[PDB]
Amino acid sequence: SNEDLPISMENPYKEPLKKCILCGKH
Amino acid sequence: EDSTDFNDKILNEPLKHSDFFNVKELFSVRSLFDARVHLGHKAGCRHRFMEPYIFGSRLDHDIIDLEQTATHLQLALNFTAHMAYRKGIILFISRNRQFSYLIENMARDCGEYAHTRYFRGGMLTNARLLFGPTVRLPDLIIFLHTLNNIFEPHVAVRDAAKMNIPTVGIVDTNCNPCLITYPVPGNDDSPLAVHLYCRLFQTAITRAKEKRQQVEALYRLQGQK
Amino acid sequence: AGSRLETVGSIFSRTRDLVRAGVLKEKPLWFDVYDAFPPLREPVFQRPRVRYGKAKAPIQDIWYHEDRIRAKFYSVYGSGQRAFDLFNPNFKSTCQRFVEKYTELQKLGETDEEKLFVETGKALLAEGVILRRVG
Amino acid sequence: NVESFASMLRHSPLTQMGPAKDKLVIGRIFHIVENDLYIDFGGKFHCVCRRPEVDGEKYQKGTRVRLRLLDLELTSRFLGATTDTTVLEANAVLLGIQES
Amino acid sequence: EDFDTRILEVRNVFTMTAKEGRKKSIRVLVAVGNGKGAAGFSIGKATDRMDAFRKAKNRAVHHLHYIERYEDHTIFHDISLRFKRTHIKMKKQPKGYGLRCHRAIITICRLIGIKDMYAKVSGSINMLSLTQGLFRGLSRQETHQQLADKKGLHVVEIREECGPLPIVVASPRGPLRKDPEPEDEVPDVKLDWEDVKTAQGMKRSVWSNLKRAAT
Amino acid sequence: TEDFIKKQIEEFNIGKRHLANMMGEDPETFTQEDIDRAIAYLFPSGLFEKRARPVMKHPEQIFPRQRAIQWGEDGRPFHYLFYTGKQSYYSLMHDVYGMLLNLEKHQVIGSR
Ligand code: FES
Ligand SMILES: [Mg+2]
Repeated sequence: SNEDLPISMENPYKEPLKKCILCGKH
Repeated sequence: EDSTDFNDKILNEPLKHSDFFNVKELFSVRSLFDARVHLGHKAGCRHRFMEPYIFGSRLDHDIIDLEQTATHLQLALNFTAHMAYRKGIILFISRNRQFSYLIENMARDCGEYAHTRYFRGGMLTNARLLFGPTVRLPDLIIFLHTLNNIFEPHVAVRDAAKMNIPTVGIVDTNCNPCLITYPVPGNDDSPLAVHLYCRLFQTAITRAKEKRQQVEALYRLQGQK
Repeated sequence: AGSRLETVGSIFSRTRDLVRAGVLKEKPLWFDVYDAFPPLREPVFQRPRVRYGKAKAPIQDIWYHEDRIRAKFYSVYGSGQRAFDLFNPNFKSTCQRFVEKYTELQKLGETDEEKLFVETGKALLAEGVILRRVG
Repeated sequence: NVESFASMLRHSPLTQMGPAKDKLVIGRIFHIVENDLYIDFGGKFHCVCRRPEVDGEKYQKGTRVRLRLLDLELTSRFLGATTDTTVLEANAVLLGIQES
Repeated sequence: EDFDTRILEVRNVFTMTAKEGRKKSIRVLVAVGNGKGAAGFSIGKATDRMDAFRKAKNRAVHHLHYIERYEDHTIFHDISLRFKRTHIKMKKQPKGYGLRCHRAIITICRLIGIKDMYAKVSGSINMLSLTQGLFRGLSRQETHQQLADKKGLHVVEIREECGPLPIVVASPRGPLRKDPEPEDEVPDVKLDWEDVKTAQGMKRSVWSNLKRAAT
Repeated sequence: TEDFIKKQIEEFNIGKRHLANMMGEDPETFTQEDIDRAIAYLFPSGLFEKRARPVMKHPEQIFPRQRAIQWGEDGRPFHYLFYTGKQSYYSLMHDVYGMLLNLEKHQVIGSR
C-alpha cells in the first residue's frame, strides 16, 4: 500500500559461487 | 464508610481511562528506531514464536516490527504504571551482566526491586520457606532479558507463571514469549535499547507513584470537607 | 492459594477460575488491571514445535529497488575511503549518494540501467566524489 | 504526518550499508579490559579487538576508530543444534584511530 | 475445609541403594477437590505412608484445575482422549444417570462435582496415566459459551423431554453471524465402533448395564 | 520482632540503672565495661567459653543483627535487593562495582 514496503526479488548482493578452477574447461 | 469511597475513587478511577498515566508520551516509533530497538539476531537464531513480531529479515538479520513493538510497549508501560499506582511490588530481572549495575541502580532509584544475580532455585516457588511465610511476592516482574547466560529461557519466567505473577518482558528474536504476560518485542543487547527500556520503565513507575500520591492527597483533603 | 499448572491456560484464566470456584478468597492486585487492559495475546504456554516438509517460516527478506543499484556500485567500487558513520541517522554514504543521483536521473526519463550507472558515475565525478574502482 | 516505520527502515544507514562484509565503519571504544577494546559501531552487537602493538595507549574510552566489518553477528550451527549458536558479538578488524 | 482428599493408589517402591540394597518407600497418588469444579491431584514419595499422604495432598492443593461443568452436574460434551497408552471415552449424560465410570474416575468426579457421566477406559489402566489424562481431557473441554463466542451463533439445546421447544444455552457476546452454518448432509467425524455397536444393539455383553450400587 | 526489641531495650535500660544502683555508681556514667565487670563480680563463672558466661549487654548485641522481618506492615521490603536473598552481600558488591566505575571515570604489611 506504501512505496516504502519491501519488494520481493532475488538477493542482489549475492556473490557468485566460487567455481572450481577447471569449471567450464574441457 | 471510608472504604466504600476510598476503594472506588482511588483504585478504580484509573481503570476507566484508557491511558490514565499518558505513557504514550514517553516513547515514539522514531525514538525506538533511534535506540536500535528493531534490531534482532540472525535468522538462524530466530525462535518461531517470535515470527509474528518480526517485520522481516535484512540480509539474514531479523528486524523487529516497531509498529507492533509500539502497541506492546504501550500495553506493558500502562500495566506497569497501574501496578505501581496500586503500590504493587515490581521486580526487574535480567541476568545480562553488562547491564546489571544499571538495572539495579534504576530499580533502587525508582523505589522498586531488582534481581540481576544468579537466580537461586525456588526464589519464587519456595519463597515461603526462603523468606518466612509472611513474605509478599512481587505483584509484577519485568524482564529486561528473558534468556539466561546459556541462552535458555530464564527460570523466573516459568516460576512467575507458576505463582501467577504477571510478567512484562523484552523479547528478542531468539526469545520465547509464550509464557510472558506482556511481551515487548525489541532488541535487548544494544546498550541504547536497554537504556531506553530502563528510562521508560523508571519514568512510568515514578509517574504512577506521583499520581498515586497526588490522588491520595486530593481524596483525603476533599473527604475532610 | 493458586494453581501452579502453568501448562494449563494462562495466569488470568487460572486466577479467574479459582476465584469463581471460591478457592481464592480475594482477587490478586494485578487482576483488575489485566481485566481492564488485557494483552494482545493471552499468555498460554505453547510448545515450540519444529517445522517439517513444505512448511516454511513466513518471514520475508527486506529488499528495495535501490538494492540492485547498491549491489552494482559495491561491485564496481566497493567500500570507499569514506567510512560508515552509523551513529549518525542523517548519514549519507557514497553508495547512498550514488543511489540518489541514479534515482534523480531515472526520474528524468532514462531507463537503461547499465548506461544510467555510467551517467551517474560521471555526474558524481563532476561533483568531485572519489570513485576508485576495485580493479 | 509522521514518518512510518517502513520509511525509517528504508532510510536507515544500517540498511544502506547492505552486506556488512568488508565495510568501513566508525566505531567508539566504550569499554577497555586490559588490551581488549569493546567497540560499538551502531550495530546490534559490539566487537572485541585487541589493543594494537603500536600506539596502544592512544586508545581510550570514547576514542573513535575505523573498523572493517566481517559480520554483524557471529553465529554458527553445530551438529544437532536445532538453532544457531551465537557469541553475542561482531567480527571486525581494527584499522586504527580515526581523526576528524 | 471445603476440600476433600481421596487416595487413588499406594505403591511400595523398592529402590536399590549402594549400601542398604533394597530400601522400601511409599509412593501415593492423591486427588483433592472441593466438589465445586476445583480439583487436582499429586504424587507423594516418602518413607512413611502418612508422610506421603501429607506431602501428596498439600502439593495437590496447589495444583488445582478448574473443571467446567454443564449445569454443575456433568461435562459439556463427549470427550475421547488418549494419554500415553490409556484411552478415556467420557459421555455427557442427563441428570440421574449417575456415575458409570472406572472407580478412580468415580472418585475424581465426586471430588470435582460431576454427578452424571459415562466413562470407558481402554488400553493400559495405569492409575497415574488415567488420572492425569482424565484431568487433561476435563480441563480442555469447551463450554457452550465458548463455542457460541467462537462460532458467533446461538447454541440451541433440544431436549426430548421438553419436546420441540428450542432452549438457548449460550449466545455469542459479540456480533451474531447472519450466514447459517453449512449443513453438510454427511458429517465428517471419527465414530467409535463400540458406540455404534451399542446403538445398533449388536453390542451383546454379559457385563454391560449390570445393576450396581448407587454412585 | 521490632516491638520485642524495643521492649528489650527498655528492659536493658532499667536493668542498667538497677545495676548502677547495686554497685553504688552513677547511672548516667555507667559504661558497658562497668556493666560487664559488675556482672562478672555478681555472677562469677569459671566456664571457659566466654560466650557461655552471664551477659547483660545491649539488645543490639545480644540479639542477632538479622533483625525482624525485612518489610513493613504493607509487606514491602525495605531493601531493593531483598529478593536476591543476599541483600547485604549483593548491595556491598554493587557499591564496590560503583566505586570501580568511578575509579575508571577519574582515571599488605600490617593488615590481612
Ligand atoms: S565448480 Fe562448477 S564445474 Fe566444478
Ligand atoms: Mg538478544
